[PDB]
Amino acid sequence: SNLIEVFVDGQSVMVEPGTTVLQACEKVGMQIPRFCYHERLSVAGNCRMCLVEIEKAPKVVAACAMPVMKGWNILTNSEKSKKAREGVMEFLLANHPLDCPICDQGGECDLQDQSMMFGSDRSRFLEGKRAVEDKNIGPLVKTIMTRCIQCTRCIRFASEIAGVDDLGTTGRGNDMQVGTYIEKMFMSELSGNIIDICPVGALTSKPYAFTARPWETRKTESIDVMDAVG
Amino acid sequence: GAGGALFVHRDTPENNPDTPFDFTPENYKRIEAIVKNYPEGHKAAAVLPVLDLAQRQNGWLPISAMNKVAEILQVPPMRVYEVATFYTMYNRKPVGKYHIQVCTTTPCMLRNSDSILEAIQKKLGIKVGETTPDKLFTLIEVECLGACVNAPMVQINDNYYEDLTPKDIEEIIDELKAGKIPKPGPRSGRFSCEPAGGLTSLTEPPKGPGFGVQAGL
Amino acid sequence: KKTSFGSLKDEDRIFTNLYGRHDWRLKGAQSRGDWYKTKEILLKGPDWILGEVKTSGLRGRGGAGFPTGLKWSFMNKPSDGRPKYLVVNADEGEPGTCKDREIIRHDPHKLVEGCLVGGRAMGARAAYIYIRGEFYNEASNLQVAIREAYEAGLIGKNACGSGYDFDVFVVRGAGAYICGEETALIESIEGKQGKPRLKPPFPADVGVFGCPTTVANVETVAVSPTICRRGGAWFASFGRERNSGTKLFNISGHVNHPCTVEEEMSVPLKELIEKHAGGVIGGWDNLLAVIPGGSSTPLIPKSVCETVLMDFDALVQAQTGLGTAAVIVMDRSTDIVKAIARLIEFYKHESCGQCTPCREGVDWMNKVMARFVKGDARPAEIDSLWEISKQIEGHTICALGDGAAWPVQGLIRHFRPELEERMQQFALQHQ
Amino acid sequence: DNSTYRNLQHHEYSTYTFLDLNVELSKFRMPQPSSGRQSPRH
Amino acid sequence: WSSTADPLSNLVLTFSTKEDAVAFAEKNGWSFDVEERKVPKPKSKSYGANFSWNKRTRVSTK
Amino acid sequence: RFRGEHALRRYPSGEERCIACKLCEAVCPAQAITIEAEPRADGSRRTTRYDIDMTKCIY
Ligand SMILES: Cc1cc2nc3c(=O)[nH]c(=O)nc-3n(C[C@H](O)[C@H](O)[C@H](O)COP(=O)(O)O)c2cc1C
Ligand code: SF4
Ligand code: SF4
Ligand code: SF4
Ligand code: SF4
Ligand code: FES
Ligand code: FES
Ligand SMILES: [Mg+2]
Repeated sequence: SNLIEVFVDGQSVMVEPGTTVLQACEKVGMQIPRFCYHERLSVAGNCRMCLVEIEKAPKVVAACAMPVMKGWNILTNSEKSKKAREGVMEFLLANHPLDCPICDQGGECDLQDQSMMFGSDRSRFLEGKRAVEDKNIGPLVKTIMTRCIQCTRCIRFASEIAGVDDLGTTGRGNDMQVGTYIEKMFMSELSGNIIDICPVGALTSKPYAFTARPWETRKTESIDVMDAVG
Repeated sequence: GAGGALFVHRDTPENNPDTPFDFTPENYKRIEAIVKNYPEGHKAAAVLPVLDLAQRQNGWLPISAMNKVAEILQVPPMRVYEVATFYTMYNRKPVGKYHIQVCTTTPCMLRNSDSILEAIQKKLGIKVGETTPDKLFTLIEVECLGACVNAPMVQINDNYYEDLTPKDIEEIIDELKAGKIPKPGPRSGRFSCEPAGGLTSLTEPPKGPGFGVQAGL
Repeated sequence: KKTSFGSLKDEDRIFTNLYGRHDWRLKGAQSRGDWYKTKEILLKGPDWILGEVKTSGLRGRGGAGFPTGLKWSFMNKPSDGRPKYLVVNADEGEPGTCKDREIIRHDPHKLVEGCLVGGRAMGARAAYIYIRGEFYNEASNLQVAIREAYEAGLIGKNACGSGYDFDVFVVRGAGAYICGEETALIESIEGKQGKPRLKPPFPADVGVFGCPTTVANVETVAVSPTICRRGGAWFASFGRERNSGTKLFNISGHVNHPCTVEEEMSVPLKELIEKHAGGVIGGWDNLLAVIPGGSSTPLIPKSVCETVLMDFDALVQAQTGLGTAAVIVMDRSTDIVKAIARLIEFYKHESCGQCTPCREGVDWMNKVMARFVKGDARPAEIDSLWEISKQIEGHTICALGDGAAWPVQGLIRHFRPELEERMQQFALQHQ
Repeated sequence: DNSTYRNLQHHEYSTYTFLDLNVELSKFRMPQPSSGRQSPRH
Repeated sequence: WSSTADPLSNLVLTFSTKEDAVAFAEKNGWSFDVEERKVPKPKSKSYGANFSWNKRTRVSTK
Repeated sequence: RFRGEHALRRYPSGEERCIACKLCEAVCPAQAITIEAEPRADGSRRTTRYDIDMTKCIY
């Protein structure tokens, strides 16, 4: 058909036109690190965690947003892409708070897991961290914006999936904040899912607060019966 | 340095959603023209101008003004909130009728722009970001203003006062206090960022139309 | 064949009304040769105009330096169904730069004519001018020039006896340096906050309102009609190969006569300062450092600026780049670390902050420079700072991160001994 | 000639001059193109 | 504390393929229920769809 | 360094240091620690149950 042949670490794969680098890497069998990309949301290209090296290309590209073209060789484990991941995680963790023991997302945090796998193990940040005031968007979602990494994933989910446009970004630069800018409650029948999409503990479940840790829990796959959707 | 301006809004008797704000009919005509500029179906592209107009009618931007602009343009109010909190020329707090802005970036800082700021400090008796008790002047330190070559310079309500000295800014402040409007532009007998005594370019009378048109045209 | 540049005759310049000594309205523009035989140029077709621009060797004056003929040719694709727009970048945010403001306040009709000619070559339906919000009086002057053109029939209904319809719109920003970036500028025009968007898609395919678009500097579009009228070869005579043309220079800082001046491209920096600027304060030996192209370009010391040319390639050879041709000079009686720290603070204030590298790393670099200014750090940190810059550079969405990383890199590379001495002094005095 | 400054006029600009001129120009301009719908939210 | 009575509460076995697991279950004499693997279907992602001229994929902010 | 009987400490103000992070429960080789937590009256992250089986502990 109209499939184009690309290479991931020298292994050929046939992909449709318009496919991104991240999706081709998925097809070969690799998961590119990500913080702002969600397959169910629109592409943002903010966190810059998915930076990967194309062979014979002097600049790293964003895998989640860069469509792939015929003949590229994607070098996911090259020293350039590894250094890019380490630098991006260093920048992400520079202003993050030391709240892991008191965070509800201890053993199920993408920031922690991707720092363990794709980041360094020590800091060279000798400054004072920032702190922002917590918002209050209702009794269902507990808000601690000091843990926010500004991936703008909740904003996209609210605007597109939930059709509710009260979330947004106020400010410019390092003191840019996510919220409503007013005392407003983010109320919708799909409001709890911002807890799931948020990779960090900035948004958590208030009724679940402090109750358990992920490794303790046993998971049973079952069916909802609150309505006829099942 | 840290900004200090909050990016969250708390209801105030002065700044609450019930605060009366509306556009005068002339501002309605201006809004109509502004929307007429942009293609059909993309009225949101008029958020920045119309909001500015609201400020020019009120002097600052309460939450009521943001809500009114959002209602007029049929856009979610949060979008107007982001636009207002992103751009620095939007005043989300009341300011004095004369808004003094001093440029202290490296090209201005090199030509002793701190002296002019300190002269303003002494003449007004207020700190860098405060407001005079009579609500006449508001001092703010800003970034580059596009007049680097003719530094140091200040901006007071859409006017540029350039090539300043402490004496010059003292005179401008006292003249603004008196009531009359000072003449904008560089001081020290200079017009339009020309060399002070060089005049190394643009000395001959300019040539007329079609001086060097090539053949075939 | 020519080896020495820097003697540009008065009659051979472009912006003859740079200093505002003549009338800036339609009558003055007619007296100076503007709006002359514009109808013939419009009728000669877009292909001829693009060919003239390509043979002219013009490069973008916004700072990127990309050849404008190639960009406009990329814009020259056939129709799609959507309208096509031309955007002129009059944001003028980068510190040390004052030329776009002058050419828009004192000679706007060249800008209007260039907008019309560029739109004709580009197939553009209309032109949007994104002027800096702080520029109010000159925005009004440009609006008056546009009204005079509209009344005379120079733009709008057939714009000439040519049959081509073109509109020119003026849009004012609101205090945001990042809005000068082409994608951020498009975002701001579209009524959103000025955050640059990723590429692809490029503006030539998806731009303003989702329509094909190309963003150009004021100087580029302003010189395009004169290039077309006098021919590409005449412009290509000046400067070196791949560096042809005349350039507007702003000279600021520690000079006797800071000024703006149009000069041949590859003029040596020293004679440029000594001729038009009146020389460094206290003589040439007093010079300490110079930033040749605005805050984004790295600084260079006296030793290399003694015998350096002023164009894209020769400045890249000096590891700096021409940028926007904004010369900022500093003599030996100043704190260079303080100046670079101020520039980094400006970049910290003016980053939109949507991508993690620029936001976080630029705040980090601002803090590290603030600590360096008083010497509170230790030398082992200097290399660390270098590493931090290399993490910002090339990993961000737009070039603001690059433009914030480069000044730190230049300062470190050329005055590491100054930082080390300051650290030693602080350590000794505080014990 | 070049000795005299010919740009003393920007001394007499009001706070509504830009918008007034936009209103004046509004009726010299051609109809805008359309995307077929009132907004992306429609 | 939480007390239990069956021995097989914490017993979870890992298998490479479905057929291997089913063979193990049949060999050990256990009645089994199998449900098929769920894979996320591929999706057409495009950044340029955000800035749409006439479609509804036009994002309000970013 | 000698390690004998266990104890739960508190801050000089007199308010207990334990924040119910459950790391001690997860690291315990003998599974001798049982923890249950909930938000307090002031919203503090505190344990409502913290048991150590000293017949299971290996010290
Ligand atoms: C942070 C930033 C600010 C910029 N500001 C301006 C500006 O004020 N004026 C300008 O012409 N270009 C500016 N640029 C460069 C633009 O990308 C450039 O104008 C655009 O590519 C078109 O320029 P050209 O006419 O040289 O092709 C800026 C770039 C960045 C990254
Ligand atoms: S969000 Fe993740 S990394 Fe941040 S404090 Fe919570 S658990 Fe730790
Ligand atoms: S709150 Fe969570 S999902 Fe929303 S922007 Fe911050 S980190 Fe992303
Ligand atoms: S580099 Fe800075 S200004 Fe540019 S998009 Fe990223 S955060 Fe914004
Ligand atoms: S739960 Fe255990 S590890 Fe966590 S604070 Fe309490 S005693 Fe310490
Ligand atoms: S996942 Fe691609 S930049 Fe965030
Ligand atoms: S540095 Fe002062 S106007 Fe730019
Ligand atoms: Mg979460």
